Amino acid sequence: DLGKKLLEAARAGQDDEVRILMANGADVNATDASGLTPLHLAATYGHLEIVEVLLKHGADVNAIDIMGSTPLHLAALIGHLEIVEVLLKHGADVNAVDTWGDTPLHLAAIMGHLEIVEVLLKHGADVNAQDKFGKTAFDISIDNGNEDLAEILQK
Amino acid sequence: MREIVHIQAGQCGNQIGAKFWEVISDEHGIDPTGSYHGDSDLQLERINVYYNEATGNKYVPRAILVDLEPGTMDSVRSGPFGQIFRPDNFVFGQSGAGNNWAKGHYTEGAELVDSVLDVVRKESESCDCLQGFQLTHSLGGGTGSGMGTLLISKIREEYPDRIMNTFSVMPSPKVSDTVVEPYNATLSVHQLVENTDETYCIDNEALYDICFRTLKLTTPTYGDLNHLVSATMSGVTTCLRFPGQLNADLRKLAVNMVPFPRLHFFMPGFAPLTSRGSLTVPELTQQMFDSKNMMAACDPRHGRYLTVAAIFRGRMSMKEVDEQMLNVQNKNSSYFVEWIPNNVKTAVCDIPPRGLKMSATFIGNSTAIQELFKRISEQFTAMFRRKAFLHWYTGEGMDEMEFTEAESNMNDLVSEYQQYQDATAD
Amino acid sequence: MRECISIHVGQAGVQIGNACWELYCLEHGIQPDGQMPSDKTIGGGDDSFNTFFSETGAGKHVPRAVFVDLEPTVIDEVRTGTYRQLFHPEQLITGKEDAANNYARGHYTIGKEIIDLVLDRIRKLADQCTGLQGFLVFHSFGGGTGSGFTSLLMERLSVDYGKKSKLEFSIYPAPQVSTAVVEPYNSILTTHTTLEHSDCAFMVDNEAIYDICRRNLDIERPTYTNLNRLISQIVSSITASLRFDGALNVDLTEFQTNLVPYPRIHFPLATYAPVISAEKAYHEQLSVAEITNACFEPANQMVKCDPRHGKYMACCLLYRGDVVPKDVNAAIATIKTKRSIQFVDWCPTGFKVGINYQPPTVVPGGDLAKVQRAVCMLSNTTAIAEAWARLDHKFDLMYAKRAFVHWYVGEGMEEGEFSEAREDMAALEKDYEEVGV
Ligand SMILES: Nc1nc2c(ncn2[C@@H]2O[C@H](COP(=O)(O)OP(=O)(O)OP(=O)(O)O)[C@@H](O)[C@H]2O)c(=O)[nH]1
Ligand SMILES: Nc1nc2c(ncn2[C@@H]2O[C@H](COP(=O)(O)OP(=O)(O)O)[C@@H](O)[C@H]2O)c(=O)[nH]1
Ligand SMILES: COc1ccc(/N=N/c2cc(OC)c(OC)c(OC)c2)cc1O
Ligand SMILES: [Ca+2]
Ligand SMILES: [Mg+2]
Repeated sequence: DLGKKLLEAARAGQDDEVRILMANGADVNATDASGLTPLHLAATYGHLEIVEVLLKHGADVNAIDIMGSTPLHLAALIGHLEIVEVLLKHGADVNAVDTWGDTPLHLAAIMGHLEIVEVLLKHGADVNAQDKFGKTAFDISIDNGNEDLAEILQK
Repeated sequence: MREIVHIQAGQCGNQIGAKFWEVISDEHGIDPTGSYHGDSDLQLERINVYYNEATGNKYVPRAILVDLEPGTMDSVRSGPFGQIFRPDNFVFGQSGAGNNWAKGHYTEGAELVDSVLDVVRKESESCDCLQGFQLTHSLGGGTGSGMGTLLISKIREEYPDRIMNTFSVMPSPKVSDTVVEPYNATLSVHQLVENTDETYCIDNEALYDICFRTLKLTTPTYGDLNHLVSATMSGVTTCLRFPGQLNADLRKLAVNMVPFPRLHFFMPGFAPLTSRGSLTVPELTQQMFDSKNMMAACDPRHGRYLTVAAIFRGRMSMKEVDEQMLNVQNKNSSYFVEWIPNNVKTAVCDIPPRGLKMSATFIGNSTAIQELFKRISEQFTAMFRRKAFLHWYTGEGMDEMEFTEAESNMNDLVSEYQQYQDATAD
Repeated sequence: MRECISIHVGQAGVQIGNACWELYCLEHGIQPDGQMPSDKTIGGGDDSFNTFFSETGAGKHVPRAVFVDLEPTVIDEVRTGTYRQLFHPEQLITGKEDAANNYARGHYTIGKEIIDLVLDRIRKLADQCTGLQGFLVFHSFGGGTGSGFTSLLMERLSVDYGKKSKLEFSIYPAPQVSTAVVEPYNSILTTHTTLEHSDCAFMVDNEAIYDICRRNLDIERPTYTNLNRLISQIVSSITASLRFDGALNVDLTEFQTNLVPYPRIHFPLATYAPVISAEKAYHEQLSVAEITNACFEPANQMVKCDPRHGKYMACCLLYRGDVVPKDVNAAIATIKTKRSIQFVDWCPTGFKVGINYQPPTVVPGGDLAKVQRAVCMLSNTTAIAEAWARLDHKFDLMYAKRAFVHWYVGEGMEEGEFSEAREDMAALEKDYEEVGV
């Protein structure tokens, strides 16, 4: 199965292995037992080059796993500013919602990725988006006493 | 109670531990060589608490230096006071941790723990009346937090009747945007609640806000942040090192500040706030209880004080201190619990640090510290919900149930602070 | 002559005992090296001061006192102080690790490591006594040693000295100069376990003495030095009947007969007057009626309470100095109806008067001025239950939340002892209420 070898190649960051596998008909949109595509693992582990190669070979930029996580959710969570812009460049939903009600804006605010919060707002991030507990991005800044994040959300 | 065995683990623990020895050695009149050059007799009365006594009137700090990274030992030796440390107290391994709490606590750290305990017994037997242990470390890394907590549980088994005191540094994305730090921090708090008697919570989030906003520093550095840490550790240990009215007892401090065994996490404060390159009694008492002068990113006006200890330093009116403190307790009576009468103790010392003439060190057990544990818990849950980088720990022989138990134990700690925060006497 | 052995436990008991024995030597004329020139009987005697002082073959007068503390810091000053040559070196007992303000550490764990050595040293002093009558125990209520170890000591002395009397000089905790927040705990725990074993206890409220030093002595920030000098002045007036000739409270048994109507209510109230600052050396000498008027003023009392709120069961007056007996009789006659002094119906409304015609002795460096006459009133009034009520309230505030309790449970003590000690304090307040307060 070349799909399972493509999952680990995107996770480990083997650029040469990703090219050879896709040349032999590997399923770029394959998923693991949790629904993670090669684009999910590539955006999680900060492999920017593999992210751009997959997006040029029919990768679904808005694919979700069993928990509703898009590649933009994981990239904003881990804090990969370069990958977030590439995902947003290829039509990623900036206001996608996972099973916990979180958006990419929520995860970047919680983890303190202030640069990513600034990029998401410029791309149409809904500041009124609530999670399953009713908290928005600005609610996280007030409840955590993060005045630096609060100033970003008050542009 | 007398001697204290100092231990510093990891890069942060050895860094903030090195600055601790460079400050108090200046206050006690000790040069990097070790020859006493103090100009007052009080600098040697309780000097045996933190220093040994080598042949030739030489003072050797009772400090143990440990880190899995072999490059940190050269960072300490190349320091100014890096020559006074006992060469027998350098325990550095070959393989680091890579900000992995599992490597420090189960694999790479379990191989180095027995080498450290051998030198702990070597120091504990050279003490006339050993009272406890002192540890400096950060909770975000892998060595000082994974092996640091393991070292605590090992010492807790062989020295159960001794006091365990830690200076734990809390992670913050504003200083280190490493997404695996809420993991290591949460797993460490799971161990600190059970195996420590008193822990000083030093939050890099609060340290950054003080430098960036209060001190007007656009890009604070580790040297700027540790300047607030060294001044804090010097104030909380002023009575342990200098003659005064307080008994200088680690156990007397724990009995008078820990009303419940799990709530032993202190919120340190210091005033005045100054930088590395550059007040009256009513002003020190005012700034002391200000949220801007707390070494933890928690607003004390959001919670209620359980116990408070304030240490004043310098030549000041003994009567005025009893007036301003008693007056502050009245203006903020809604922030003290009424079911603990006389829960604010005041200490005053005559020898202030260098550069200042007066100072005030705040040590508060406040229920508002839950805001710190809520911040780490919210970041932990966000990462753990997606199970990001979870194989970095299970690959080192860790069970996944150890995360849910750490998350559950830390949530129970928050609910416990809220329980006594809403309690009344009637 | 019947010997009395003094016992000093903890920092408070040792420091106060140091100031008392200094004042004893100045009153009796004993030099700091144990020599007494006015003692023609060398090697022994039957005098009144021999109740507190033994005599060696070389004429040295050694106090019948024992100093015990779980840490050596406080006693080491007595080992190098002015009277380092006065005490027997083997009667200065010190441990290594103190009770850390824990009643349980002083009673169940740390105190057990030295309890047998203390009793053997007390045994040595008891063998030298021909007619030992009892003990005087000095300790604090708030300290871990003064509360925990003292209770352990009192229980042992009842088994070894059943017929002997035991009197206490206890230090009541005060927030102005308190040391621990759990001091309300230790005070209640030690009172419950010592109530059965104590015949009579004189409580010293640190707050009452603190205010007297501020108001009468003009001392803005009184230290332990100013408090102990005034306390030793009052302790000497109480024990003066045991150390000199007289016809009132001549032995420890008479202390109970005159002050304790029932065993559990053995907490008399002490009042002293006049308290004049040393800065007023040319003051007017108050009359016998003026100093006796000052005995029923709450501002001159050693325990903060209002005796007008309660009724008296006993009242003794110990005068010192130029005091004519007819002036006391005239004073008490006026201070009988001119004031609202209430006695219980089952007590003979009377006043026992004892007079020592030597004025009090002041110590060099003290805060008090020389007076030609002074008086110390000992009375058992139900109004002293007000102090137990203040102590029991602070106890209930913390124990309702089980605060600081784990420190006691972790030192060999069960939580059930907290409740039965509080119930015993409730039964003690009822004892005073059944008499009237
Ligand atoms: N009046 C007076 N009170 C004192 C003195 N020293 C201590 N105290 C009181 O005693 C209480 C504490 O008890 P301590 O005697 O100091 O403690 P301890 O008996 O040595 O027992 P540890 O806790 O083991 O140290 C405090 O509330 C003080 O107010 C003193 O010299 N004079
Ligand atoms: N205040 C302060 N924090 C530090 C310092 N060095 C590291 N840290 C913090 O410690 C965390 C990293 O842990 P570290 O001690 O370097 O890893 P370890 O080698 O496994 O113990 C980061 O979140 C830093 O914010 C320092 O010198 N001062
Ligand atoms: C709420 O009540 C109380 C609070 C604090 C009290 N004492 N606090 C200390 C603090 C110390 O160092 C910071 C000591 O040095 C290690 C210390 O040595 C004895 C005591 C006492 C209290 O009754
Ligand atoms: Ca004689
Ligand atoms: Mg003591």
